[PDB]
Amino acid sequence: AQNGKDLLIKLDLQFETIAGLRATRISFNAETVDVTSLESQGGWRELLGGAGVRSASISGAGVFKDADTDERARQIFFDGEVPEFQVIIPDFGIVQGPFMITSIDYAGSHNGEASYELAMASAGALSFTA
Amino acid sequence: AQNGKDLLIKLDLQFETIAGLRATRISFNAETVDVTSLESQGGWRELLGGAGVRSASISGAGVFKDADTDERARQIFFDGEVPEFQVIIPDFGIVQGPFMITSIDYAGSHNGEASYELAMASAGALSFTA
Amino acid sequence: AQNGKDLLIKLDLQFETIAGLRATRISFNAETVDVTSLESQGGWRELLGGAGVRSASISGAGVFKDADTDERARQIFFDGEVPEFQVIIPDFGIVQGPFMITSIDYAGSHNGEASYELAMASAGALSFTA
Amino acid sequence: AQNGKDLLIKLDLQFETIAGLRATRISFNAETVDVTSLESQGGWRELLGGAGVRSASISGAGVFKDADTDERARQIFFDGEVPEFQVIIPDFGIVQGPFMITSIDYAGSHNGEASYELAMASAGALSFTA
Amino acid sequence: AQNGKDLLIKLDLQFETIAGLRATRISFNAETVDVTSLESQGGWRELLGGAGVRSASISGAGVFKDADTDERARQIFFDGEVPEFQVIIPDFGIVQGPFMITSIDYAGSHNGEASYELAMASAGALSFTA
Amino acid sequence: AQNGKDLLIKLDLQFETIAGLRATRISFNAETVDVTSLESQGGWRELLGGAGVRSASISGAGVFKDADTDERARQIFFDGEVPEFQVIIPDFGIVQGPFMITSIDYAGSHNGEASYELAMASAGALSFTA
Amino acid sequence: AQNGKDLLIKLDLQFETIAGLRATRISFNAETVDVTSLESQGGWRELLGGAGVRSASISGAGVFKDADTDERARQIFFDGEVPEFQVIIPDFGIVQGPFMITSIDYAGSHNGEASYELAMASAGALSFTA
Amino acid sequence: AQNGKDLLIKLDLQFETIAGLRATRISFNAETVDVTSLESQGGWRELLGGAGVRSASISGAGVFKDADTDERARQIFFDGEVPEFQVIIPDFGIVQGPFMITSIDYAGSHNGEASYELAMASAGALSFTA
Amino acid sequence: AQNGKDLLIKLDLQFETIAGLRATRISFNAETVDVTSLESQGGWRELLGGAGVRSASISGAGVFKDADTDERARQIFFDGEVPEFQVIIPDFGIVQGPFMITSIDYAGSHNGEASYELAMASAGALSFTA
Amino acid sequence: SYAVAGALQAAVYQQLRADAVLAALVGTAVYDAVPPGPLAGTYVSLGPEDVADASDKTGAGAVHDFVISVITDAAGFATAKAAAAAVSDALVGADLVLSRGRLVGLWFLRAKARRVEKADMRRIDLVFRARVEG
Amino acid sequence: SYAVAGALQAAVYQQLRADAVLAALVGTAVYDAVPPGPLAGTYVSLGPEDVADASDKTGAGAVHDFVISVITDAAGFATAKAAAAAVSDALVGADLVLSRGRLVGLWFLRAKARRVEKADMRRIDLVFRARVEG
Amino acid sequence: SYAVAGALQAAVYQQLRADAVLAALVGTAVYDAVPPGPLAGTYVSLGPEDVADASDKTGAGAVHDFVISVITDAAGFATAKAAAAAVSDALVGADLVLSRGRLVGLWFLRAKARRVEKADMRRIDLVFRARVEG
Amino acid sequence: SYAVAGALQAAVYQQLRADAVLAALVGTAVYDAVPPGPLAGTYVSLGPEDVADASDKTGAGAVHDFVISVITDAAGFATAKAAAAAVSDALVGADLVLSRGRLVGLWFLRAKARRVEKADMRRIDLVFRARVEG
Amino acid sequence: SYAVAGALQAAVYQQLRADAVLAALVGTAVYDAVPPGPLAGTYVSLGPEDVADASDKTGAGAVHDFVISVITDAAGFATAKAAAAAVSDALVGADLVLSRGRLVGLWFLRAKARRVEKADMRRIDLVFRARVEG
Amino acid sequence: SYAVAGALQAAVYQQLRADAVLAALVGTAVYDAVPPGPLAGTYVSLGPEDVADASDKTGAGAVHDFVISVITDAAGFATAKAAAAAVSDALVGADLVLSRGRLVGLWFLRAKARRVEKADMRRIDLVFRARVEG
Repeated sequence: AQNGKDLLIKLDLQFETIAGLRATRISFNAETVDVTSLESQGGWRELLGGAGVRSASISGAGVFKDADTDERARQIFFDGEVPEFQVIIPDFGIVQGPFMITSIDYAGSHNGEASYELAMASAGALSFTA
Repeated sequence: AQNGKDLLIKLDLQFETIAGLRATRISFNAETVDVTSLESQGGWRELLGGAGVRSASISGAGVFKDADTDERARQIFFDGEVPEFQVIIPDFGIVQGPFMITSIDYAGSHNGEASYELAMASAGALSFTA
Repeated sequence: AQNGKDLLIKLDLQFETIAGLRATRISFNAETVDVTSLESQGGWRELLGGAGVRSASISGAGVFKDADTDERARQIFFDGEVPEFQVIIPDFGIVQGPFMITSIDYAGSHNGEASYELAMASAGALSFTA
Repeated sequence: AQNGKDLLIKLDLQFETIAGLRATRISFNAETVDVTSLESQGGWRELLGGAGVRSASISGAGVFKDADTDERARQIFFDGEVPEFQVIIPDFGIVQGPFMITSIDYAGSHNGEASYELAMASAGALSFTA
Repeated sequence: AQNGKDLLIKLDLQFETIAGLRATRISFNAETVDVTSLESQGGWRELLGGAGVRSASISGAGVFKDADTDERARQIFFDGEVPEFQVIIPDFGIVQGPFMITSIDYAGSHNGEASYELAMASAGALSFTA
Repeated sequence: AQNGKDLLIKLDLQFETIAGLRATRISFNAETVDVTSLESQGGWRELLGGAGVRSASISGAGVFKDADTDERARQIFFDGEVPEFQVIIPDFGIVQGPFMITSIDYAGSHNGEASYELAMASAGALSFTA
Repeated sequence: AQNGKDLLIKLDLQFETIAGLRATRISFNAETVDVTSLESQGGWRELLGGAGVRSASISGAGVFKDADTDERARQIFFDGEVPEFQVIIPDFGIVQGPFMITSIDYAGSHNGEASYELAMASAGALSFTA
Repeated sequence: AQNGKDLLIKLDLQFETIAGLRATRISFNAETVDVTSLESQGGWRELLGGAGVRSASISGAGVFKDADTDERARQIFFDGEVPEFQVIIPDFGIVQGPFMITSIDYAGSHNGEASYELAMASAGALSFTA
Repeated sequence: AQNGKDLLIKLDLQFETIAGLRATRISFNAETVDVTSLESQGGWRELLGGAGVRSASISGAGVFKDADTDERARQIFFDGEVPEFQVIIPDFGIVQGPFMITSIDYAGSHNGEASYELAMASAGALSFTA
Repeated sequence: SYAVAGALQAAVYQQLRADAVLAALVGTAVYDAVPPGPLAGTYVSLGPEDVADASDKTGAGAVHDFVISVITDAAGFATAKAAAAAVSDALVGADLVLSRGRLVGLWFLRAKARRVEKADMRRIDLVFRARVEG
Repeated sequence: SYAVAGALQAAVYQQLRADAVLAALVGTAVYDAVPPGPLAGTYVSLGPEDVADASDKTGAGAVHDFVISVITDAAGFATAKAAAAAVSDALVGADLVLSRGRLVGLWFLRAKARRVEKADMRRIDLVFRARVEG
Repeated sequence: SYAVAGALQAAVYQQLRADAVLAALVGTAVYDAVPPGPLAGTYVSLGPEDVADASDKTGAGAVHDFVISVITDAAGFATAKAAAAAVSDALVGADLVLSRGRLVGLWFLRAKARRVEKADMRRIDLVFRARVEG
Repeated sequence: SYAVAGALQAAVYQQLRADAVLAALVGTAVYDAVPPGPLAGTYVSLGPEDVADASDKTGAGAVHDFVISVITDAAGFATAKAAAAAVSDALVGADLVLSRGRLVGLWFLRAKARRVEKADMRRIDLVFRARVEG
Repeated sequence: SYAVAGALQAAVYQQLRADAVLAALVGTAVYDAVPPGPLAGTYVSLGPEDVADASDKTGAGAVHDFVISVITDAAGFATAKAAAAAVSDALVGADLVLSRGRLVGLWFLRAKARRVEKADMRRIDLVFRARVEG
Repeated sequence: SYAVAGALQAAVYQQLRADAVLAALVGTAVYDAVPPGPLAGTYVSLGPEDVADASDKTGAGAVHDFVISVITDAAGFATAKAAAAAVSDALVGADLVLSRGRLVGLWFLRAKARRVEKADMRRIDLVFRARVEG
């Protein structure tokens, strides 16, 4: 098993952690292009597999703490870019793909913290450092 | 970290806080225009990034307290306008964009307060004071 | 702040309160007609504002108590009309618009009260008494 | 106010209560045919009102107790009919409309009762006894 | 009222209970073919009734206990069949219709039982033994 | 009944358990191709049965523990494949079908474990060892 | 605003509307006799106006309810006539024209209604009662 | 109201309906022999009426269930005949006309039914049994 | 940006807009007089330009509200005229052209409005008030 | 408690001591204040309600969840059941008359039954929901 | 408690002291009221129910969650298990006959087992759900 | 407690001892601090509130759930009901005047009623919600 | 408790006192009933289960959440941990043999550890979930 | 508690005993440790916090829900309200200076008020939420 | 408790009494078993964990929510804060070495702080979550 604190998503300015990251989640996806034909051994669904596109999405939330890199996430959204992002699995290693900044949202209440979700999605080809 | 009380959304009449703002939330958005091509290094999803439009939305709720600026939010909705609104992040600074008044709703119960949600969305180009 | 008991929705027969109104909620709406163009300063979403239509909706629930005006809400629904309705904000004042009776529903259990929701929506031009 | 036990839905065989009716709910509906025009005083939504169709729906649930009239609800569903049904508001009076038997469902667990929902909807012109 | 243990769904091999049936539910349906015309007494919705198709669906869940008939539900799904199924209401009697095996799902956790839902739907004409 | 620990999903490298599997669930599906005709004995829905396609889907979640086979699930997703997977029912036996890796997602919080869902779906013809 | 329930087509036998009259549409036409001389102040197309033939076409949809006026249209079709037909406009008034019965069609499904379209076209000089 | 299950097309061999009869539609026509003389009281188009040829067309959809009446239509197509066909209207009655078998088509998918459309057109003088 | 509520078609009787004006669309045309000589610097199609006839067509949709301007269009259709019509463009200005009343149609449903389309086409030389 | 509670305990005391059963099963021993004397020992007691404030904009009401306990000195408490059964037969769906407002439904709620002290005396509480309208 | 509770404890007492097991494992020591004497010491006790008021518009019923405790003076309480096992073998899915109404299902609920006092006596409660119909 | 709580208990004490009913039903025995003497025995008491901090960015307020108990030495506590009924008739929808800020709604909440001690004295708490605005 | 509970405590007592660890760490001091004598003082105890009634239409089972406490007279209770570690090493995923029915999974649940009395004795409860099938 | 808690109680003690109100309403009787002597009797006390561990990957913080009680020997406790009102006027939205880290918001939470003992002394707790950042 | 609990308390005792702070602030008074003598009076104590059984099909682990209390005889308990601050500075994100398995994260949880007895001694519990992997 691994520590929850060790897996961290991070922006460029050279990569630094975004200050408050109470909850984060890398999520991979595929759409399963169906290739079903008349002749099937049991009638089981037939899928091509590799041809279908594939995705990654990052959702990192927590307390809004101002840092130099938290202001960067403001800069990525207003001036529309697709910079490099990096989520490191504790054992697996870093990811290092170009993502974008699809939806961010700052929220605060009359008694709570200033908090934010930061939702991202893949914008290019990924990697894996092993 | 920052105080929840410091980040405040505000109307024009010169900007003043709307009286009851128990919970408020600026939320930015982008639609991620997909530009996928045949030739991809790993088949990873390809996104153009900057070309896609981008949004902001404000959702501020709390107790209905009558002020001069709470009556302004009535005036913005009935006589359809797109005036200037301003949500200030505690460290980041103000936003100062033209938003509209997409949905407001006053609610009250037999034992609770008179309360309201005030949901807004971007209607023009934004700013950032740094 | 204002009392929850003071803001009241009311039918015509001359307007009287519908007997049981444990929870009530006026809710205004707009659809935000989007007018986005090629040339934008930051690519920010552009909205015309005033041209888009605008709405109001009333949802008042509570205990079914028979009154002369509770029987009126039966009469408005079966013989399809668009009579005048009036929700008074405690400070703001009355609204006085023609609404309709879009969905009502009476409900009762084996041990609870006879209760009802009464959901309404705008059918004409509204007002504001200030 | 009225007793929850007094408002009762009932089948024909001459009308009798269906045995277990822990929770019941008559629910009226209208679809609000929109008649919006260019010229509006404030741009407020304009609705014709009376022309739009109108509905009623009954949802009565509780313990499955076998009676002569509970077997009737089996008979109405298998041999497809639109018989007369009658939900009586405690003060208002009976309704006496032809409904149908749109969805019924019997349910039982390893430790609970045999229970059922009985969902109905209007199939013809209604009434009101006053 | 009736015992929850008495109403039981059962497969063929001659019908036997599927071993673990903590929760079960027969559910009947109709789609209410609407036949609305210009001339209506109150404008009430008009429904033909009998012409519309009608359904039954069975959802039986509980602990995965291996029996000879639990292995039958594996056999019905892989080799696609529409065999006879039978849910007996405690007073009403058996149903005895051909259903199919639309979705089954086995589930188990690190500390719980092996459990399953078994969802069925009607595939032919039903019956009622009275 | 069976132990929850005994039913296990497993990847190839020769099959080994993926390290953390707190919750797992094989789920079979069919779409019920409807063959309704004019002449029906009671008007009951008529279904062909066997002709309709059929599915299987695996959803296994738990703590992210790095193993040689947990790194394999990274390898299956980035280099798009449809390898052989195997979920063993405790009494029934193994399944041994080619599935794909439709969506995986690693998640971690500021105080919790590193966790993951691993959602799979059938990509070919299945089996059953009995 | 005018109710769509008000505009009614009706046959002779003395005039009565048909039973299923779900959607009806009188449609007028003129073929726009182009008189484009070489001279025209900006090269604009000039038209004559009153030289064009003018027409009317009625397309009535509805559900087959047996009425004498519905049997009349079958008799008008087989014994091919061009009798007087009359179409009210709510606040304009009737039309009272000779039409023919150009194409009718009866339709039915395995689950729905006996429905019919009824297409008519002008056969003579029309009128207007104001 | 009339059930769509009632209107039935049927072949000779003595008359029996075909098996898959999912949607059927008799459609009559007339070509509207335009008799537009120069004189006409408002320049309206005048029509003759009874001079027009009149037709009928039957379009039957359904699922391929093997019946002798379904084999008959294949024999009617290959041995090209124009035999008597008969179509009931629920409360009007039968038509009993000579038609041909203009275009039939059998269709099937990898997951769905063996379905068929059956298009017919008038071949002689029709009738009506009332 | 310009409001769609601003562009208005209007009849003469002095000019007033029609009542139901839900969607309107002036549409200009030119038939593109192809002058393709054998010589052309890349084999490109050459066009003449000013030789082409030019047109205008107005398609106005709306809900039938009785007005004198709505009665006027019926009188323009029956007494077939080509009077002056005028269409504002918000910040351009009016058009003020002679048009005819090519095809109008009134429509109504069992539940909706009395609606109408109104199709017009150019009949003379147009103008522009700037 | 709420304004109706002055009249509610008065009227549910009057529907008690008028039922024929529980008059041949308890006797005259239905009270709030105990008549001092020899303590007969198979009484009931009707005092502890509580309110759940179900009210309105226009008007106000109350949900009185009043407790009627059954106390019995008998060795077993099958004697205390039928006395409590005659309580519940007398009160669910009562439709009685109040002096301040009226009640709309006198339903039934939880009814625990235990030994209070030294296992000599047996208390059967009976909570009844009294939705009254002021 | 509810009207059926007079007959419910009577009938579950009669299905007890008729099972052959728990008659050779407890004896005649199944009671509510304790017969005074020497206190045999491996008894059971059937008194404390409570009601969860499952009722109807037309008619009314009850959910009696009655507790049958098993008390045992033996050094270990493996003796008290089989006596409680013979309770649960006698009562789940009972389908017995009542004097007021009938029951529809006598299910099983939580059954805790602990040392009551000085760790000399062992109490095994056994809560059974009794959905009765009045 | 919150800043308004200095003025809230002062004003709800002044609306009490001014109602005509509960002045002929309790007398002058409405207090927080007990006047020592003979202890008349049918008093009320108005002290224990608690705050539920409903506040704002701009400004702040409080939800005072203050308890007004009714204590009565009478044998039954039908006497204590009408005194508590005259409490609740005096306070729900009060619209009174405060010295620090104002209140916006004085609603009603739970109001339990029981025997405190030896079953000689009867306490009827009456929780009132006081949403005040500072 | 349920019918399997007679055989469940018997079989988990037999898997204890057969593990080699906890036999060199406790000794023969694993019991339910305490053997009277000198009270050795580093024992365990296996008695208090409770049932969570997981059953069926056809057949019935039980969820025995039995508690095995570890008591230790040593000054610190690092001695009591390894004895409790040898409990948990002996019982999670046991797959043992019962006399009435069988169990399907002997999982692990909460295991609190505290000082019972005067801070001289240390109790480490160990709740194990025993889903048995009758 | 957390690392900031050494400096938090020190700084909220320094903002107290510097407000002009509560210095003319309590005096110098604001403390944690009681100065022994005659026990003046209208003091406040600032000791019992608890932490709700709101932290980060990079850095860590705390939610100190510290309790400031107000104790008063006066006959009524309208005296104790204005002293507690001067507590709450001094602390909500404080924006003070800490020695370890800083706080970001000193909000307000529940503030109960009751009689502790013999009904002679009155305790008004005042829970304040102190989100500090280490 | 679970198998790792023998080694977990041993290793968190060894990371304590090695920090330089809390060695100049408590001294050698960090223990589970109290060394008898004069009772120095500003000690800490590390014994009461409990397990939340986070395990696997293949392998098993534990969530030890162990409590480290801080006890202090000083008049105020600002002395007890910095000793507890030096506890929390020593343990959150520890990444230490165990003898049975390893831990993956030593987080922080609730940490209450109160007066235990006669208001002379002050207990600051500090609950730390220890997700260990066996």
